[PDB]
Amino acid sequence: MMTGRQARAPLQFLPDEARSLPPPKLTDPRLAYIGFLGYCSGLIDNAIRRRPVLSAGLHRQFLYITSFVFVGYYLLKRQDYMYAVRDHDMFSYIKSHPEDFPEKDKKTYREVFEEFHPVR
Amino acid sequence: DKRFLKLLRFYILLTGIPVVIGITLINVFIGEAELAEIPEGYVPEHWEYFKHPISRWIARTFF
Amino acid sequence: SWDKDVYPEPPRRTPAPSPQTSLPNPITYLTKAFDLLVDRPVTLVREFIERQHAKNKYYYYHREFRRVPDITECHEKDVLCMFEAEMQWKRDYKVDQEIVNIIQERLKACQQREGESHRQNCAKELQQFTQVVKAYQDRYHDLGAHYSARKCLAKQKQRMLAERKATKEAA
Amino acid sequence: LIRWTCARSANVYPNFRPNTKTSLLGALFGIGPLIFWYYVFKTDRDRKEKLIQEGKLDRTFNISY
Amino acid sequence: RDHWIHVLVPVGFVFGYYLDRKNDEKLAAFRNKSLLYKRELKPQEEVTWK
Amino acid sequence: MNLFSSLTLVTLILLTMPIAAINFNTHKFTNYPLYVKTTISCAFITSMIPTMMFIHTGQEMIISNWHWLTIQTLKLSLSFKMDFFSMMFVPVALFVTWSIMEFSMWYMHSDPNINQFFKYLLLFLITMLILVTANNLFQLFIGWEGVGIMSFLLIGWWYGRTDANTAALQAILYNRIGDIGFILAMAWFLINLNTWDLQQIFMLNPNDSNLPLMGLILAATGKSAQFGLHPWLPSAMEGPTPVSALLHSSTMVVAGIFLLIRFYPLTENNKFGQSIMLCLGAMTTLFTAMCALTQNDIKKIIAFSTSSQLGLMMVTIGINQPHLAFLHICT
Amino acid sequence: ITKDMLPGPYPKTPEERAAAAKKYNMRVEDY
Amino acid sequence: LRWQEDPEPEDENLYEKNPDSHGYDKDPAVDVWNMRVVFFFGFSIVLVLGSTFVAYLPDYRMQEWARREAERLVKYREAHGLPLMESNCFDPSKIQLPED
Amino acid sequence: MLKYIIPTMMLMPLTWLSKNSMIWINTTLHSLLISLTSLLLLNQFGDNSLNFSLTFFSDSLSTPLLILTMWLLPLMLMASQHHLSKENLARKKLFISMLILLQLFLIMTFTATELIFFYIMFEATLVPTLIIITRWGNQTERLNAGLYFLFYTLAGSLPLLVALIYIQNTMGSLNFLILQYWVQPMPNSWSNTFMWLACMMAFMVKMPLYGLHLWLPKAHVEAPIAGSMVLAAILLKLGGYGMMRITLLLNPITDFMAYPFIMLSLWGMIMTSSICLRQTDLKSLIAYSSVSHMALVIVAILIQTPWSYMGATALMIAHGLTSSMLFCLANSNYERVHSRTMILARGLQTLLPLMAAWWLLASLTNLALPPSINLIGELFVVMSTFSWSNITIILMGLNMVITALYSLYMLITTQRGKHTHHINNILPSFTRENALMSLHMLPLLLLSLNPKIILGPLY
Ligand SMILES: CCCCCCCCCCCCCCCCCC(=O)OC[C@H](COP(=O)([O-])OCC(O)COP(=O)([O-])OC[C@@H](COC(=O)CCCCCCCCCCCCCCCCC)OC(=O)CCCCCCCCCCCCCCCCC)OC(=O)CCCCCCCCCCCCCCCCC
Ligand SMILES: CCCCCCCCCCCCCCCCCC(=O)OC[C@H](COP(=O)([O-])OC[C@H](O)COP(=O)([O-])OC[C@H](COC(=O)CCCCCCCCCCCCCCCCC)OC(=O)CCCCCCCCCCCCCCCCC)OC(=O)CCCCCCCCCCCCCCCCC
Ligand SMILES: CCCCCCCCCCCCCCCCCC(=O)OC[C@H](COP(=O)([O-])OCC[N+](C)(C)C)OC(=O)CCCCCCCCCCCCCCCCC
Ligand SMILES: CCCCCCCCCCCCCCCCCC(=O)OC[C@H](COP(=O)([O-])OCC[N+](C)(C)C)OC(=O)CCCCCCCCCCCCCCCCC
Ligand SMILES: CCCCCCCCCCCCCCCCCC(=O)OC[C@H](COP(=O)([O-])OCC[N+](C)(C)C)OC(=O)CCCCCCCCCCCCCCCCC
Repeated sequence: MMTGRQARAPLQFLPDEARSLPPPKLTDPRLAYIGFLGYCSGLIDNAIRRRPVLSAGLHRQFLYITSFVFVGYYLLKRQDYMYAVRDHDMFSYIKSHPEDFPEKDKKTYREVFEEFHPVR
Repeated sequence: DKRFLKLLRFYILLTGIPVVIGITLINVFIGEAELAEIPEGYVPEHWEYFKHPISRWIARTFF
Repeated sequence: SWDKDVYPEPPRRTPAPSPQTSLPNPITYLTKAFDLLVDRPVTLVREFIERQHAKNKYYYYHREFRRVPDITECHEKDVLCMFEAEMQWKRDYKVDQEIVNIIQERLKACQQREGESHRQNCAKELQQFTQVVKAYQDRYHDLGAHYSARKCLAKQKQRMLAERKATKEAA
Repeated sequence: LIRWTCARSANVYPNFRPNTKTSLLGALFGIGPLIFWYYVFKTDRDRKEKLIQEGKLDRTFNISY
Repeated sequence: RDHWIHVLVPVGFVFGYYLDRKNDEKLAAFRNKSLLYKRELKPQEEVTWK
Repeated sequence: MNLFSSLTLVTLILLTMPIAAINFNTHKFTNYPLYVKTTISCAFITSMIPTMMFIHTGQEMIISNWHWLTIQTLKLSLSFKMDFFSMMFVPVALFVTWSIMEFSMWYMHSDPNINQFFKYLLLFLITMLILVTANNLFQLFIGWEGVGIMSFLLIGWWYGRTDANTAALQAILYNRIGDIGFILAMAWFLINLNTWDLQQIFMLNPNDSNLPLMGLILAATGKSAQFGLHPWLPSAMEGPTPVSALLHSSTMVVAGIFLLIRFYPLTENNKFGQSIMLCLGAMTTLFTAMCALTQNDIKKIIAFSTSSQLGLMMVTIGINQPHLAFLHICT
Repeated sequence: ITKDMLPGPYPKTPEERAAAAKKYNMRVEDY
Repeated sequence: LRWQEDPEPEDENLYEKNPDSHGYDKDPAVDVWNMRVVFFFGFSIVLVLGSTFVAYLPDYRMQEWARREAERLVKYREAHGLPLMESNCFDPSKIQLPED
Repeated sequence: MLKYIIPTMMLMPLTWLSKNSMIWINTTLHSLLISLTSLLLLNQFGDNSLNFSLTFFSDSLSTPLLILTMWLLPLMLMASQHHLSKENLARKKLFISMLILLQLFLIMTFTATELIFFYIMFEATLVPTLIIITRWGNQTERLNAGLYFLFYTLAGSLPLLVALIYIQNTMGSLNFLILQYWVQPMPNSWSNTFMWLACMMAFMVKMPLYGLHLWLPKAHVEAPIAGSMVLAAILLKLGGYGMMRITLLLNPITDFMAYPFIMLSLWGMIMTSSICLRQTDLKSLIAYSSVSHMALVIVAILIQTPWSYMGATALMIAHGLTSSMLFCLANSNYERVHSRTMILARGLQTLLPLMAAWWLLASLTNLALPPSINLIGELFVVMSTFSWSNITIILMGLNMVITALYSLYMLITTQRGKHTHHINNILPSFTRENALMSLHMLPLLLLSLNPKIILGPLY
């Protein structure tokens, strides 16, 4: 849908204007969930090779957690960037086309007549 | 059957008798609140709109 | 106690004891025994408990809700105003429910207190009961289990259109 | 007993054959009373709603519903 | 601790309770701004609820 | 007011006390049947004081002591109605039950479940005095289904016997067929009068009372063993003799008659209900007394006797004489 | 319990009828 | 013949090796402590303090207030001659109707 | 609601880090602590629901279902620990994990502020249930039963997915709190007709509806005891919860769309109850009783009057407790005779008197003996359906005869009569089994003292 937006600057994971946006905190619940996925990957890696699941390879489990947090941080940054680009294009388009977005007359319910349907 | 019923009555009464004694001591000594008109400028807390002390304690502590 | 105006009671006209017989009824002896053996120790324990209440006085309050704008002057699909209108409407619906409960308690107390002359002597409470049940029915009946201030306003507008058409066709 | 409880439950469908008799008894006893009670309750509620909306049915103290 | 496993579920309550309070401050836009419960602030008080 | 209402509630709480005793036990008793018999003798002595001070002035009241549940306009409360009917029926039921239990201290003496038997019999008495002292239809329905379930548990006393379990499930079957009409009456009063309390039922005084009175007559047919729903009462002799003496002669089986007596302001204005009750009670008192002419089992003969007397009670309700019917119950 | 002591299809040959009667523990002329 | 299968293990009786068994476990110390945990945190904690908590709920769904508030409003409108309830839920001065 | 979701998830380390003999006691203890903590959800108001966040809220409908759900886990752990005692420790921990995970999905199914999250959790509850039935069920037919349970629910609910996403595209939101105020009346069209069916038939299957209920006398019977407890006591009531949420959006079309389904329930409770009169499998008799009781909840939600919703949620809580206890009683005899034939073990009051008294109380609450909340829900639904149509009382009243008839026949077949001679492994009742019966029945009888907490959002 937005393929013409990211075509003037192709193959940029995070563009320069992405730095205008606030990055996710390191205590992001999504980033904590991806770290939990790293912990689950470490436990499954010890379970498939018949290792003590909590004991064997604390260095390996720690690299699983670290690698998934590291990849997921940049994935969350790009995610927040692309939703901000979506909203920026939306708001610029509504501002540039006022005739396609008229201000509606908000009527209170003293004028608004709804048909009543009795439940009996 | 008799062992289950003795254990049932014992583990019910083990906190039942302290709760009944404590509720009686609240209803006598701490006592129940009286209805009053709201003073001008006084903002009551949300637990000050309930009558029994345990109801006030629940509205102050948890709810 | 309570308020005697919301719960009305006529004054007690009890007749004087005029015994004709010489045999003493057991009710006087058992009433004196109930006064001596039962009512006085219960009164003493209640006075002890009342002193223990008086040793620490503290108050609870009746929560007053100020009036917020109702559903008629809330904009359509504006949840911040019509939410407050809906909460006001639901509290008013629960209070009107308890109004009908108070008038039912008046009706039942009148019937039992009058006894066999209830059909004559409780015409006023019956009239008040019929009025408040007619008002509660025109206000809240047939809204369904998903009732709202929108449903109630739509029922009110349908009833007002029916009343206006009935007045217009008869003039 | 095991043979009886297996015959009452498990062996019914593998020894079912849809033929004229089973079809007429399944359509007479299955969707028959559904149609019956449908027309009874539909006719009664059409009658009751017609009496209520015309101001005929005594609904004087009816405020619980 | 000799019995460290009996504090997984209670602290998981307490921490969870904490997060609920931690979410309440994120939903505090209409604090003392509702048309029903708005009022002047009492002395030595900054928020109506926490 | 302070004597009447207190001894009224003291009667019922006193009857509930040996249930707490048998539920909170550890030991082998010092004659728990003697304890229950002493309790019911004391309850009769206690309940005579409100009856005597009703004979003096006609003093009636209502103890709506505990609010239970408000369904939006229906404030169900724990409400006891002390009128003519409760004041006359509670001492009679307590005196008869005291005689039945001193009978049972001899008759059921060889039974190793004698404490369970006196427990069930006291539970029957508690449910029946809940029934007759009730002020609304929900509490009367509690007492109604309670005496039905204790009838089940006491017909099927010797539960290894197939015929006792069969007669107990038969009694439940006919009573629930009556309960159809009882719940029909409750439904009509809630939908058209917004009440289960008897006072608002009496004060509103409905005219279109064909359908709720048909429901109440069906309930009395099921509970007081009228024609069409009669055979459960001769089947009910399969339980022990004091079960037949207390429940199935004098106390439980008059509850449908008591139900139609309790709604006498609705039957004294409905001639159609009076004619239906008259024809049904005459049919029952003919048929059951005719069946009793040729029976050889003595409990079956006295069971058809009491069902014929219930038919006569239905007759004298149907001639718009409800107080004669209640006097005939107490007699 | 095993498979050929459980109920099966309708018997159509007389030897299957005899096997059914042997299964249900009753005579073939009574089955 | 059919395959190599272990036979059906017989039903064990907990009352043989543990005649004081509560049925929670075959080890008697684990069994009795399971009984104590079930009865304390089931009956002494959840049932007793749960009934105390539900018994003293602070005006559950504000029904008691709603009586007391009604006892205010009736007291306002008995004396002031007003009817006890209007059939109009909202003021007809603030309702526009579709003209016809 | 995050003060409940996090302890339920901390039950996973509490069962996987426990000592091999402590994995039942610890999970029982801390699940009872969570069930005691569940009472904080009773902060309900007469106007506003207890609204926690953008994701979770809890009104007076979801609150009793939540308290019942968090209470049911310790009872399932007590029920299922005997027959899984010879099980491997890893599969024992996996079974406890599936129960904990199912509770976890249920507590955020009932508190879903938004309806597609309700759908995700509502269909997430399939997978632990499916694994419990098709893995720890006893007989051969657990696999086929899991197939029927999976594919009736998914075939009903994948149109519900399209319908909910259509509401998200049309109304703009699937928040229930928003749709309380942005609900539009649904007019008469074929498009709105299949809108109604796609919103309703998933919950019709989960209740179950008569004719669509074929999964249930296989899924409830072929399950283990914990599976049958959670399927009868909670997982049927997801359908009633979801109907009470989703009929907000289906007015006034429900007023003429409910007419066939009401018939299917008003006849279905006559049929299934009658089926209970001829069931040789006791667990299937309890299953068809569950269908017969949930037919009233379907009728009460489809007539959508306030008395009907109060009675329907009271009937849901009451039937959860009663049906869970009846399945546990049937298990208490299955662990002594190793068969589910009801005519096999007889005369059990001669051998097990207190357990016969628990059977007696569960049968009296099954037949709606007043003042139980069974009778409160039953009676209020009967009141509202008498207001709906005055002839329905016949179909109600005859049902209340037949509901008595199999409730006592179950008591007379199993507990009364002459005991079976050849069955001699009838052990005395364990303290665990009577604890299970008492923890079912004592909350059920205490709720008769204060029933207003189980009467829903419109008390
Ligand atoms: C005793 C031990 C029993 C067993 C214990 C263990 C039980 C098992 C475990 C239980 C665990 C707890 C479970 C949760 C319960 C939580 C509490 C609760 O919900 O309380 C609710 C409720 C309200 O309590 P609240 O909100 O705290 O108090 C509200 C007040 O406004 C504010 O309170 P207040 O300040 O106004 O109240 C004053 C009260 C303090 O407050 C209390 O005690 C209330 C709290 C008691 C709670 C008890 C709950 C346990 C269950 C009791 C019932 C079942 C027991 C077993 C079965 C018994 C047989 C049936 O003061 C007194 O008690 C003193 C008065 C004593 C009068 C008698 C003696 C007078 C003469 C003395 C002569 C000698 C001295 C002379 C000179 C003196 C000079 C100084 O309390 C009760 O229901 C109390 C029980 C009595 C009620 C009336 C009973 C008679 C009714 C008869 C007619 C109706 C029935 C008709 C039946 C018909 C046939 C079927
Ligand atoms: C908040 C504080 C509350 C305090 C008060 C609590 C109120 C009661 C709550 C529920 C009580 C259930 C427990 C007893 C039955 C289950 C166990 C059993 O069978 O034990 C036998 C055993 C004595 O017998 P056994 O000889 O040793 O062995 C039995 C034999 O093997 C052979 O057995 P069996 O068949 O010969 O004996 C069983 C017999 C069999 O009899 C029957 O099945 C007949 C019952 C039905 C017909 C009669 C009643 C009809 C309805 C009228 C009553 C309600 C309304 C009355 C109000 C006024 C009118 C509106 O039943 C009874 O004796 C029970 C009498 C009371 C029945 C209550 C209604 C249950 C019927 C089913 C549901 C009906 C609707 C719901 C009613 C809810 C009421 C609260 O009892 C005990 O060991 C009792 C242990 C302690 C029980 C504590 C119960 C409360 C626990 C709650 C804890 C948390 C709150 C703290 C309060 C603690 C209070 C102490
Ligand atoms: C052996 C021990 C006995 C008790 C020992 C302790 C007490 C000692 C004696 C001193 C008295 C203590 C003080 C007085 C008691 C408290 C007074 C008080 O205000 O209590 C609060 C209230 C009084 O009612 P209320 O109206 O104030 O509160 C009801 C609550 N609302 C309003 C929210 C609905 O409760 C009680 O009194 C509770 C006990 C009631 C007694 C009867 C119980 C019957 C149970 C039946 C269950 C099923 C019924 C279903 C059908 C109902 C009918 C349709
Ligand atoms: C809830 C949904 C999920 C269901 C499963 C729940 C699992 C979790 C369980 C947690 C614990 C239980 C929670 C529910 C508790 C309900 C009980 C409760 O709190 O009640 C409050 C009710 C409150 O009554 P109330 O409505 O009057 O309230 C008064 C309010 N206050 C106290 C503030 C003034 O408590 C009582 O009624 C106590 C009264 C005294 C004790 C009882 C006396 C009568 C009982 C019968 C006695 C014998 C009568 C005769 C019988 C003869 C033989 C037949
Ligand atoms: C468990 C087994 C039984 C499950 C039953 C499930 C429900 C039965 C009915 C489902 C119909 C399909 C989903 C409809 C979703 C409607 C959403 C919507 O916006 O509708 C309006 C829309 C209308 O389009 P629109 O809304 O874009 O139009 C704009 C508005 N107007 C009309 C004014 C122009 O409906 C449709 O587009 C089509 C609806 C019917 C679809 C028919 C195809 C499916 C056939 C039935 C399949 C049933 C399950 C199959 C599996 C059975 C078991 C194997």
